[PDB]
Amino acid sequence: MKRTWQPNRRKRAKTHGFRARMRTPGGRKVLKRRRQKGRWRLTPAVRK
Amino acid sequence: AVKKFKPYTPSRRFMTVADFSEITKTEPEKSLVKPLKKTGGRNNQGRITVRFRGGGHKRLYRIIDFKRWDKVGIPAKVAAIEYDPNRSARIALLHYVDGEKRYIIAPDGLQVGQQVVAGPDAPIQVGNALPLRFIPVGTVVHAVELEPKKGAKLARAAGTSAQIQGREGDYVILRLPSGELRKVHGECYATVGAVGNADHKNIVLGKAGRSRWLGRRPHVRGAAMNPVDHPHGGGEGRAPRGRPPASPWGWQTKGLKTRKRRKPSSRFIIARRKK
RNA sequence: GAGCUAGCCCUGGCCAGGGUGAAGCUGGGGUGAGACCCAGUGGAGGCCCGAACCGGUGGGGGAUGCAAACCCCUCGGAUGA
RNA sequence: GAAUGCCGGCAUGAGUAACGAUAAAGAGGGUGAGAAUCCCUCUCGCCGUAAGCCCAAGGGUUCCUACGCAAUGGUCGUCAGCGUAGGGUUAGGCGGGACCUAAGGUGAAGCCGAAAGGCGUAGCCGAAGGGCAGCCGGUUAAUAUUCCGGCCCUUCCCGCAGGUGCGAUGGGGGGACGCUCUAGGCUAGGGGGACCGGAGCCAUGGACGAGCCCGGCCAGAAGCGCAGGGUGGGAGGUAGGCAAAUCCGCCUCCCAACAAGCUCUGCGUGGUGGGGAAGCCCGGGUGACAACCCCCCGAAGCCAGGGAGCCAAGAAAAGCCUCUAAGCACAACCUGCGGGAACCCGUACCGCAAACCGACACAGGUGGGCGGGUGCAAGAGCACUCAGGCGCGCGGGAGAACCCUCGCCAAGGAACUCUGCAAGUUGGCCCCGUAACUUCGGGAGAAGGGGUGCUCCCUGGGGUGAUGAGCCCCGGGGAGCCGCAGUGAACAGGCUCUGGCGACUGUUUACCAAAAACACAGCUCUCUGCGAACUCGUAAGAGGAGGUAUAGGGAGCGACGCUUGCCCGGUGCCGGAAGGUCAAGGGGAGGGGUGCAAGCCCCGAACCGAAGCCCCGGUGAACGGCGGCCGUAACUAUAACGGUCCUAAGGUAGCGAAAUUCCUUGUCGGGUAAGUUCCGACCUGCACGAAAAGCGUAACGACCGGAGCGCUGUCUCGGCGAGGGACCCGGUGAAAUUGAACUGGCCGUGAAGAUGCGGCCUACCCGUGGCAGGACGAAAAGACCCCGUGGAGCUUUACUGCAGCC
RNA sequence: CGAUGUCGGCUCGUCGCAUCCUGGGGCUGAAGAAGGUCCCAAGGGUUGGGCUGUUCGCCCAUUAAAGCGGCACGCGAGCUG
RNA sequence: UGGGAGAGGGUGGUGGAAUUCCCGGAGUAGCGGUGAAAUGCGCAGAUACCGGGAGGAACGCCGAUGGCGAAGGCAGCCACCUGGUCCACCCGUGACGCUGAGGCGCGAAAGCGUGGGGAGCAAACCGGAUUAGAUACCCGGGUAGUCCACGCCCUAAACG
RNA sequence: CCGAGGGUAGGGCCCGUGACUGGGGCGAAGUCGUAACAAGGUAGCUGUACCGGAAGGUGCGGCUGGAU
Ligand SMILES: [Mg+2]
Ligand SMILES: [Mg+2]
Ligand SMILES: [Mg+2]
Ligand SMILES: [Mg+2]
Ligand SMILES: [Mg+2]
Ligand SMILES: [Mg+2]
Ligand SMILES: [Mg+2]
Ligand SMILES: [Mg+2]
Ligand SMILES: [Mg+2]
Ligand SMILES: [Mg+2]
Ligand SMILES: [Mg+2]
Ligand SMILES: [Mg+2]
Ligand SMILES: [Mg+2]
Ligand SMILES: [Mg+2]
Ligand SMILES: [Mg+2]
Ligand SMILES: [Mg+2]
Ligand SMILES: [Mg+2]
Ligand SMILES: [Mg+2]
Ligand SMILES: [Mg+2]
Ligand SMILES: [Mg+2]
Ligand SMILES: [Mg+2]
Ligand SMILES: [Mg+2]
Ligand SMILES: [Mg+2]
Ligand SMILES: [Mg+2]
Ligand SMILES: [Mg+2]
Ligand SMILES: [Mg+2]
Ligand SMILES: [Mg+2]
Ligand SMILES: [Mg+2]
Ligand SMILES: [Mg+2]
Ligand SMILES: [Mg+2]
Ligand SMILES: [Mg+2]
Ligand SMILES: [Mg+2]
Ligand SMILES: [Mg+2]
Ligand SMILES: [Mg+2]
Ligand SMILES: [Mg+2]
Ligand SMILES: [Mg+2]
Ligand SMILES: [Mg+2]
Ligand SMILES: [Mg+2]
Ligand SMILES: [Mg+2]
Ligand SMILES: [Mg+2]
Ligand SMILES: [Mg+2]
Ligand SMILES: [Mg+2]
Ligand SMILES: [Mg+2]
Ligand SMILES: [Mg+2]
Ligand SMILES: [Mg+2]
Ligand SMILES: [Mg+2]
Ligand SMILES: [Mg+2]
Ligand SMILES: [Mg+2]
Ligand SMILES: [Mg+2]
Ligand SMILES: [Mg+2]
Ligand SMILES: [Mg+2]
Ligand SMILES: [Mg+2]
Ligand SMILES: [Mg+2]
Ligand SMILES: [Mg+2]
Ligand SMILES: [Mg+2]
Ligand SMILES: [Mg+2]
Ligand SMILES: [Mg+2]
Ligand SMILES: [Mg+2]
Ligand SMILES: [Mg+2]
Ligand SMILES: [Mg+2]
Ligand SMILES: [Mg+2]
Ligand SMILES: [Mg+2]
Ligand SMILES: [Mg+2]
Ligand SMILES: [Mg+2]
Ligand SMILES: [Mg+2]
Ligand SMILES: [Mg+2]
Ligand SMILES: [Mg+2]
Ligand SMILES: [Mg+2]
Ligand SMILES: [Mg+2]
Ligand SMILES: [Mg+2]
Ligand SMILES: [Mg+2]
Ligand SMILES: [Mg+2]
Ligand SMILES: [Mg+2]
Ligand SMILES: [Mg+2]
Ligand SMILES: [Mg+2]
Ligand SMILES: [Mg+2]
Ligand SMILES: [Mg+2]
Ligand SMILES: [Mg+2]
Ligand SMILES: [Mg+2]
Ligand SMILES: [Mg+2]
Ligand SMILES: [Mg+2]
Ligand SMILES: [Mg+2]
Ligand SMILES: [Mg+2]
Ligand SMILES: [Mg+2]
Ligand SMILES: [Mg+2]
Ligand SMILES: [Mg+2]
Ligand SMILES: [Mg+2]
Ligand SMILES: [Mg+2]
Ligand SMILES: [Mg+2]
Ligand SMILES: [Mg+2]
Ligand SMILES: [Mg+2]
Ligand SMILES: [Mg+2]
Ligand SMILES: [Mg+2]
Ligand SMILES: [Mg+2]
Ligand SMILES: [Mg+2]
Ligand SMILES: [Mg+2]
Ligand SMILES: [Mg+2]
Ligand SMILES: [Mg+2]
Ligand SMILES: [Mg+2]
Ligand SMILES: [Mg+2]
Ligand SMILES: [Mg+2]
Ligand SMILES: [Mg+2]
Ligand SMILES: [Mg+2]
Ligand SMILES: [Mg+2]
Ligand SMILES: [Mg+2]
Ligand SMILES: [Mg+2]
Ligand SMILES: [Mg+2]
Ligand SMILES: [Mg+2]
Ligand SMILES: [Mg+2]
Ligand SMILES: [Mg+2]
Ligand SMILES: [Mg+2]
Ligand SMILES: [Mg+2]
Ligand SMILES: [Mg+2]
Ligand SMILES: [Mg+2]
Ligand SMILES: [Mg+2]
Ligand SMILES: [Mg+2]
Ligand SMILES: [Mg+2]
Ligand SMILES: [Mg+2]
Ligand SMILES: [Mg+2]
Ligand SMILES: [Mg+2]
Ligand SMILES: [Mg+2]
Ligand SMILES: [Mg+2]
Ligand SMILES: [Mg+2]
Ligand SMILES: [Mg+2]
Ligand SMILES: [Mg+2]
Ligand SMILES: [Mg+2]
Ligand SMILES: [Mg+2]
Ligand SMILES: [Mg+2]
Ligand SMILES: [Mg+2]
Ligand SMILES: [Mg+2]
Ligand SMILES: [Mg+2]
Ligand SMILES: [Mg+2]
Ligand SMILES: [Mg+2]
Ligand SMILES: [Mg+2]
Ligand SMILES: [Mg+2]
Ligand SMILES: [Mg+2]
Ligand SMILES: [Mg+2]
Ligand SMILES: [Mg+2]
Ligand SMILES: [Mg+2]
Ligand SMILES: [Mg+2]
Ligand SMILES: [Mg+2]
Ligand SMILES: [Mg+2]
Ligand SMILES: [Mg+2]
Ligand SMILES: [Mg+2]
Ligand SMILES: [Mg+2]
Ligand SMILES: [Mg+2]
Ligand SMILES: [Mg+2]
Ligand SMILES: [Mg+2]
Ligand SMILES: [Mg+2]
Ligand SMILES: [Mg+2]
Ligand SMILES: [Mg+2]
Ligand SMILES: [Mg+2]
Ligand SMILES: [Mg+2]
Ligand SMILES: [Mg+2]
Ligand SMILES: [Mg+2]
Ligand SMILES: [Mg+2]
Ligand SMILES: [Mg+2]
Ligand SMILES: [Mg+2]
Ligand SMILES: [Mg+2]
Ligand SMILES: [Mg+2]
Ligand SMILES: [Mg+2]
Ligand SMILES: [Mg+2]
Ligand SMILES: [Mg+2]
Ligand SMILES: [Mg+2]
Ligand SMILES: [Mg+2]
Ligand SMILES: [Mg+2]
Ligand SMILES: [Mg+2]
Ligand SMILES: [Mg+2]
Ligand SMILES: [Mg+2]
Ligand SMILES: [Mg+2]
Ligand SMILES: [Mg+2]
Ligand SMILES: [Mg+2]
Ligand SMILES: [Mg+2]
Ligand SMILES: [Mg+2]
Ligand SMILES: [Mg+2]
Ligand SMILES: [Mg+2]
Ligand SMILES: [Mg+2]
Ligand SMILES: [Mg+2]
Ligand SMILES: [Mg+2]
Ligand SMILES: [Mg+2]
Ligand SMILES: [Mg+2]
Ligand SMILES: [Mg+2]
Ligand SMILES: [Mg+2]
Ligand SMILES: [Mg+2]
Ligand SMILES: [Mg+2]
Ligand SMILES: [Mg+2]
Ligand SMILES: [Mg+2]
Ligand SMILES: [Mg+2]
Ligand SMILES: [Mg+2]
Ligand SMILES: [Mg+2]
Ligand SMILES: [Mg+2]
Ligand SMILES: [Mg+2]
Ligand SMILES: [Mg+2]
Ligand SMILES: [Mg+2]
Ligand SMILES: [Mg+2]
Ligand SMILES: [Mg+2]
Ligand SMILES: [Mg+2]
Ligand SMILES: [Mg+2]
Ligand SMILES: [Mg+2]
Ligand SMILES: [Mg+2]
Ligand SMILES: [Mg+2]
Ligand SMILES: [Mg+2]
Ligand SMILES: [Mg+2]
Ligand SMILES: [Mg+2]
Ligand SMILES: [Mg+2]
Ligand SMILES: [Mg+2]
Ligand SMILES: [Mg+2]
Ligand SMILES: [Mg+2]
Ligand SMILES: [Mg+2]
Ligand SMILES: [Mg+2]
Ligand SMILES: [Mg+2]
Ligand SMILES: [Mg+2]
Ligand SMILES: [Mg+2]
Ligand SMILES: [Mg+2]
Ligand SMILES: [Mg+2]
Ligand SMILES: [Mg+2]
Ligand SMILES: [Mg+2]
Ligand SMILES: [Mg+2]
Ligand SMILES: [Mg+2]
Ligand SMILES: [Mg+2]
Ligand SMILES: [Mg+2]
Ligand SMILES: [Mg+2]
Ligand SMILES: [Mg+2]
Ligand SMILES: [Mg+2]
Ligand SMILES: [Mg+2]
Ligand SMILES: [Mg+2]
Ligand SMILES: [Mg+2]
Ligand SMILES: [Mg+2]
Ligand SMILES: [Mg+2]
Ligand SMILES: [Mg+2]
Ligand SMILES: [Mg+2]
Ligand SMILES: [Mg+2]
Ligand SMILES: [Mg+2]
Ligand SMILES: [Mg+2]
Ligand SMILES: [Mg+2]
Ligand SMILES: [Mg+2]
Ligand SMILES: [Mg+2]
Ligand SMILES: [Mg+2]
Ligand SMILES: [Mg+2]
Ligand SMILES: [Mg+2]
Ligand SMILES: [Mg+2]
Ligand SMILES: [Mg+2]
Ligand SMILES: [Mg+2]
Ligand SMILES: [Mg+2]
Ligand SMILES: [Mg+2]
Ligand SMILES: [Mg+2]
Ligand SMILES: [Mg+2]
Ligand SMILES: [Mg+2]
Ligand SMILES: [Mg+2]
Ligand SMILES: [Mg+2]
Ligand SMILES: [Mg+2]
Ligand SMILES: [Mg+2]
Ligand SMILES: [Mg+2]
Ligand SMILES: [Mg+2]
Ligand SMILES: [Mg+2]
Ligand SMILES: [Mg+2]
Ligand SMILES: [Mg+2]
Ligand SMILES: [Mg+2]
Ligand SMILES: [Mg+2]
Ligand SMILES: [Mg+2]
Ligand SMILES: [Mg+2]
Ligand SMILES: [Mg+2]
Ligand SMILES: [Mg+2]
Ligand SMILES: [Mg+2]
Ligand SMILES: [Mg+2]
């Protein structure tokens, strides 16, 4: 049957991307937190 | 008059359609259409604020001239009567001797090739627009403004009209379609005659499919829901209303008047409606 | 978090073949004129039969599964909400 | 030492289940340490509207070659989508960008919000939509519309020649549009050829033949041809298209008008460049100077912005053309020609799947295009089969029970069972024929029955040609032949009578309910005069609606037919300038604290003082309600009739043991040999009833009843047979569960159901195939039930708040 | 209550005997034939259908007879539902 | 051919009186109703009076025992469209007639459907009376309907 | 080949009959009320509609076959 993950690069980058997070208060906090924890990738990798 | 079908489907047994007799031109003036933006009953938040909307036929919005005091004295020939999907009345296309082309709502009895004109000096004949002060008491008018130079607001739907009743100072007394008696400023423009396509109301949609074509999604009764949804929800089996019949939001829905009583227009409304 | 799902908005696409044969149209009859009737033409419809496609009625299988909803047979819709 | 404790390790179940579609395999030859599994050949089977090919997503080197086999691969492995390494993706024309806009997003101006932020016309971003210039072939191990070959084309810059009032982000035209049906002419694709090319063949009884087999095309500028698309021309007047305008719009006159002309596209042709089969031979060579022609079929594609019909009335913006404004008219633009210039990203490979989504090389899911041939009426159905791709990454035996999927069955024929559940029967086409009822459409494929292959002879009309032959299509009539049987295989309704509920087509509990539920046209009440009511938001702002009472909201009811009674005392809603009650506030009689004082401070009566409530009235398709007792008629029984208590008023029509009836299998009638169900009646309706509508109702229903006919392994009552398992051998090898175990019967006892205690009885040790009575067998800290001053959803005339409104 | 699956059927039995039948008896208001009633006796046997989920029960046609109970109201790691 | 009379029919317009409702004024203790009463309305200002407005229906006098039509039936007034009929002239046609089973059309009122409109009236319905009782006759209310258009219904003491 | 007829299926007409049900006639020795004939105590009758235990009533229009 049709499962939940249906990959879509434009959907990925435009929903979770760096420029989406930066545009909003909660989004910047996600980046502040992820930088404070030491995440190697602040944002999902999309082949773009 | 309305057109019936033979019962060659279950739904054709009752379906009725407009005869479209008065229509003379099947395509809209290219300069006067513009794209009508489907809302689906949703607002700038993207929330439904008017339920059960959307999914109807695509339309273009024919621009209508709801002022006409635009062009006083400049006559125009009635060039065509057309189907407007955005309203129940039909529209008539005017070729002004100006060269300018405009739609109005088509009055009952307007004939192609006839001339009409707007102004204080206009004749008292169907299709002509004047300030109400210069329309003989007793004649029936449509496309009435509510305040001077603000646009036509009253008596716009298929088959409707309003009747001048008397003059009291700067104001006239109109009987609105609803039976309401109201003062309107005399300098408000109107158009002698009633709105056409008076058979619009004798139409029988005939099937659920037809409502859908009009952008009307199905309506869900309160009694068919659950307590979280609606005052009339819940109950085991069917259930009577078991409270004063209420809206989805809980206000009473059989007789509760909802006009704001301190509204400034109350000074101008002589008598609340009939029927 | 609406890349699942629900509704809507925008823009594209898809629906083998077969059957029924509405209005209208022309001709003929009819009449004072008509209604109307007959034949032909026509090709309507949340029309009929049935693939794709969308479903999921009954039964059997599966039940540490091929599968955290699947398989077989049968069955519903298939120009339309 | 226990926490169904936590982490880790290792056991048991066990050489057990399983090894992932029942499309299928055999042999020979090679490689190698090793071969059912790798390569090669022959034979076999499977797919072929796909299980073949191309494209978009998504994946990200999985591509190619060499060298490998520890692990990964459900076995094996010499093989691989695995390990190591090297190589591989080439564009002005393909896709995206240096173009345009859609919803939407963002957002100068502007608006709003404690902050963060929310909106917002223009503009900008935003594509699979608009727009725009490349086709065939060859080449590599691996890319090709990209490299090469041939033939074409676009834009930009500069120059030349001719031409013109040139000039735009501004004005206009156009771009520019639906659904269904559809003409003419073409092409894709297909079939046939007695004709053209071709390596060969003659078997096994016949055939040297109009023999078999194979193939008989592709692209192409200008010109030409055929077919279509688009567009009228000139003059004058001109107040409109937020300036201007010669453009467009509008009015008038004149030729022209279903013509032509002009323009544009498709198809054909076309200089030229290509390709080119079987077979034989070791991807290539030959075939071959290959031939390259005629005929029929024919699109859903093309001409296209075609045509008609219909109502639900069917994007935008740029490119483009035209108009002008500043400006500039040595410029600028247009047209032809020539030379120069032409950037960035993608391109491998999988792509219905072993490379994507499903933890797996997972029977599931995944959007677009091509998808041949023959036959069956048609078709993308069905059977076979081409090109092409496969045999599904464990095998070999055996021939038990049992299981699964399948085949047949004597006599009977629903006797099975909760139910014909399941499975039979029926089954396409053509012809005859067809009932109650009906809303006149239907019911209807009603029911029922006849035909159906092949051969020969005669024969009617059409399509292409030409009018004919040929080919192709639709027929008709005779006479015959065979078999158990002619839609000879595959695909393809069992039917009828009668109730309930719902009018109907639709919708639903993704993953236990598809229904009588929801929806639905339609009916009624009700609110709302437009800055509408109503909804979302603190607000701004939105929706409603670029709508205006034939409209929009809310509610109930639910096609249609005939109808929809009585009660306004209570609640709700509406109407009511009187009266009663009524908060802050106003008012200040009176009283008080203090001061030596003038003064300051505090209390406070009458009276005035809103909505709301009380009060008066209306209102049922508003919430809702709709009785008891006694007595009376020439026999009994019953009570039309009177009496009386009560109520706001006492259930009308119609229906009734019903989806409602307790007593109940009520009684009676029907059907049956027999009927707690079913149908029809009756009425003491425990406990129908009129828009939570009442009573009906053609047609419709994978809804739920009852009956019959047909036919059946459902059954009497079972038998045999087939394949996949089960079993055995080789290979790999789990699981829940598990205090430890050296784990028998009875009758007793024991916390009341003992392998484990007593007494007696029985019993050599250990396995394998089987069956399920026990181990109060496993699974999940019972969902039931209660308990906890535990939680949560929901309701209201519970309490107390808040928003909202007054 | 860190679960002992609860009606009825089907299948498969086994047991008790307060015996339905068949065998042996005494008494009779036992003429015979046929019964009534009590005693012994559990070896075997104890039918097919209509109704209803039913157990039960009624009814149809038979029968020597159409017995009643226990086994977690026997039996869902055996099926049904 | 030339005249006449007429509520014959159709359509469109239009006048005044009265009723009821609403607004304004003025005024107060009742009004209304009956055989007599009561319900009802009225100090929340009724009735009676003056002014204004709205709306529907019906047309006083003329009106008669009258006129017209085949019947049903037709009544303010203006116009348009149209039917039948009488008269005088004795001009034209030359038995072209009378009747009429079927057919077709028309057809008061009530009733139906779809949509309007609704002042007065008024089935049903509610109340008050009267009465032995009073599902009536009388009284106060009141919904269909009465009116308009379109389509049906096709009846009658449709009678002379 | 035709063919008596037999068989399958589906229709039409008539007759008998049927739980139950509708009114009709007659009976008279009953119960209710008194609708009509007199102005019959509301003049009558009438088509139609709605309603009432019953005769009947009321509305609308019509007739006189109505007394004063
Ligand atoms: Mg997707
Ligand atoms: Mg992904
Ligand atoms: Mg993407
Ligand atoms: Mg994408
Ligand atoms: Mg996206
Ligand atoms: Mg982003
Ligand atoms: Mg990480
Ligand atoms: Mg790092
Ligand atoms: Mg992040
Ligand atoms: Mg019309
Ligand atoms: Mg119709
Ligand atoms: Mg029709
Ligand atoms: Mg019709
Ligand atoms: Mg129907
Ligand atoms: Mg219309
Ligand atoms: Mg029409
Ligand atoms: Mg029209
Ligand atoms: Mg435009
Ligand atoms: Mg618009
Ligand atoms: Mg809009
Ligand atoms: Mg927005
Ligand atoms: Mg938003
Ligand atoms: Mg929304
Ligand atoms: Mg809403
Ligand atoms: Mg909506
Ligand atoms: Mg309607
Ligand atoms: Mg629409
Ligand atoms: Mg609706
Ligand atoms: Mg609804
Ligand atoms: Mg519910
Ligand atoms: Mg919720
Ligand atoms: Mg709540
Ligand atoms: Mg609630
Ligand atoms: Mg409720
Ligand atoms: Mg309830
Ligand atoms: Mg409920
Ligand atoms: Mg319940
Ligand atoms: Mg209930
Ligand atoms: Mg419910
Ligand atoms: Mg309910
Ligand atoms: Mg319901
Ligand atoms: Mg309730
Ligand atoms: Mg209710
Ligand atoms: Mg209640
Ligand atoms: Mg106003
Ligand atoms: Mg689109
Ligand atoms: Mg289709
Ligand atoms: Mg036809
Ligand atoms: Mg036509
Ligand atoms: Mg449909
Ligand atoms: Mg259909
Ligand atoms: Mg169809
Ligand atoms: Mg169909
Ligand atoms: Mg299924
Ligand atoms: Mg089945
Ligand atoms: Mg089966
Ligand atoms: Mg099963
Ligand atoms: Mg499962
Ligand atoms: Mg299947
Ligand atoms: Mg099927
Ligand atoms: Mg199907
Ligand atoms: Mg179908
Ligand atoms: Mg179809
Ligand atoms: Mg369509
Ligand atoms: Mg659609
Ligand atoms: Mg311890
Ligand atoms: Mg444990
Ligand atoms: Mg454990
Ligand atoms: Mg542990
Ligand atoms: Mg642990
Ligand atoms: Mg074992
Ligand atoms: Mg199989
Ligand atoms: Mg090997
Ligand atoms: Mg090996
Ligand atoms: Mg090989
Ligand atoms: Mg095959
Ligand atoms: Mg991956
Ligand atoms: Mg590789
Ligand atoms: Mg290995
Ligand atoms: Mg190895
Ligand atoms: Mg491995
Ligand atoms: Mg595997
Ligand atoms: Mg090796
Ligand atoms: Mg591999
Ligand atoms: Mg290399
Ligand atoms: Mg190139
Ligand atoms: Mg550039
Ligand atoms: Mg694009
Ligand atoms: Mg391009
Ligand atoms: Mg080309
Ligand atoms: Mg490649
Ligand atoms: Mg390459
Ligand atoms: Mg110029
Ligand atoms: Mg321009
Ligand atoms: Mg447009
Ligand atoms: Mg488009
Ligand atoms: Mg071609
Ligand atoms: Mg062919
Ligand atoms: Mg070809
Ligand atoms: Mg041609
Ligand atoms: Mg000008
Ligand atoms: Mg070659
Ligand atoms: Mg050569
Ligand atoms: Mg040659
Ligand atoms: Mg097609
Ligand atoms: Mg067209
Ligand atoms: Mg329409
Ligand atoms: Mg259009
Ligand atoms: Mg736009
Ligand atoms: Mg200048
Ligand atoms: Mg030029
Ligand atoms: Mg650049
Ligand atoms: Mg690049
Ligand atoms: Mg490439
Ligand atoms: Mg698939
Ligand atoms: Mg595909
Ligand atoms: Mg692969
Ligand atoms: Mg999974
Ligand atoms: Mg595999
Ligand atoms: Mg797979
Ligand atoms: Mg092909
Ligand atoms: Mg076939
Ligand atoms: Mg076929
Ligand atoms: Mg098929
Ligand atoms: Mg083939
Ligand atoms: Mg295999
Ligand atoms: Mg064996
Ligand atoms: Mg048999
Ligand atoms: Mg049978
Ligand atoms: Mg039989
Ligand atoms: Mg049955
Ligand atoms: Mg019948
Ligand atoms: Mg019929
Ligand atoms: Mg039908
Ligand atoms: Mg048949
Ligand atoms: Mg039938
Ligand atoms: Mg043969
Ligand atoms: Mg098959
Ligand atoms: Mg078949
Ligand atoms: Mg079928
Ligand atoms: Mg069957
Ligand atoms: Mg039937
Ligand atoms: Mg029903
Ligand atoms: Mg239904
Ligand atoms: Mg339903
Ligand atoms: Mg119905
Ligand atoms: Mg319905
Ligand atoms: Mg339905
Ligand atoms: Mg459908
Ligand atoms: Mg569920
Ligand atoms: Mg479900
Ligand atoms: Mg779930
Ligand atoms: Mg669920
Ligand atoms: Mg299910
Ligand atoms: Mg379900
Ligand atoms: Mg269904
Ligand atoms: Mg539902
Ligand atoms: Mg429903
Ligand atoms: Mg209704
Ligand atoms: Mg706003
Ligand atoms: Mg708005
Ligand atoms: Mg708007
Ligand atoms: Mg609106
Ligand atoms: Mg409903
Ligand atoms: Mg009927
Ligand atoms: Mg009553
Ligand atoms: Mg009440
Ligand atoms: Mg009340
Ligand atoms: Mg209450
Ligand atoms: Mg009030
Ligand atoms: Mg007073
Ligand atoms: Mg004082
Ligand atoms: Mg003191
Ligand atoms: Mg009502
Ligand atoms: Mg109550
Ligand atoms: Mg109620
Ligand atoms: Mg009752
Ligand atoms: Mg009953
Ligand atoms: Mg019933
Ligand atoms: Mg009941
Ligand atoms: Mg009970
Ligand atoms: Mg009782
Ligand atoms: Mg009962
Ligand atoms: Mg019972
Ligand atoms: Mg019984
Ligand atoms: Mg009994
Ligand atoms: Mg039953
Ligand atoms: Mg039952
Ligand atoms: Mg009884
Ligand atoms: Mg309800
Ligand atoms: Mg109900
Ligand atoms: Mg259904
Ligand atoms: Mg159903
Ligand atoms: Mg069997
Ligand atoms: Mg066999
Ligand atoms: Mg076997
Ligand atoms: Mg086998
Ligand atoms: Mg076997
Ligand atoms: Mg052995
Ligand atoms: Mg031990
Ligand atoms: Mg024990
Ligand atoms: Mg024991
Ligand atoms: Mg022991
Ligand atoms: Mg022990
Ligand atoms: Mg001891
Ligand atoms: Mg012991
Ligand atoms: Mg023993
Ligand atoms: Mg066991
Ligand atoms: Mg056990
Ligand atoms: Mg044990
Ligand atoms: Mg146990
Ligand atoms: Mg057990
Ligand atoms: Mg639990
Ligand atoms: Mg716990
Ligand atoms: Mg517990
Ligand atoms: Mg518990
Ligand atoms: Mg308890
Ligand atoms: Mg407590
Ligand atoms: Mg406690
Ligand atoms: Mg608590
Ligand atoms: Mg709580
Ligand atoms: Mg409110
Ligand atoms: Mg327990
Ligand atoms: Mg446990
Ligand atoms: Mg347990
Ligand atoms: Mg004996
Ligand atoms: Mg004897
Ligand atoms: Mg004895
Ligand atoms: Mg015995
Ligand atoms: Mg024994
Ligand atoms: Mg029983
Ligand atoms: Mg019983
Ligand atoms: Mg016997
Ligand atoms: Mg017990
Ligand atoms: Mg027992
Ligand atoms: Mg018991
Ligand atoms: Mg038991
Ligand atoms: Mg049991
Ligand atoms: Mg079980
Ligand atoms: Mg059981
Ligand atoms: Mg067990
Ligand atoms: Mg067991
Ligand atoms: Mg069962
Ligand atoms: Mg059950
Ligand atoms: Mg008079
Ligand atoms: Mg007279
Ligand atoms: Mg003469
Ligand atoms: Mg009449
Ligand atoms: Mg009448
Ligand atoms: Mg009516
Ligand atoms: Mg009224
Ligand atoms: Mg009395
Ligand atoms: Mg009525
Ligand atoms: Mg009515
Ligand atoms: Mg009437
Ligand atoms: Mg008379
Ligand atoms: Mg015979
Ligand atoms: Mg009398
Ligand atoms: Mg009298
Ligand atoms: Mg009388
Ligand atoms: Mg009655
Ligand atoms: Mg009575
Ligand atoms: Mg009465
Ligand atoms: Mg008369
Ligand atoms: Mg008399």
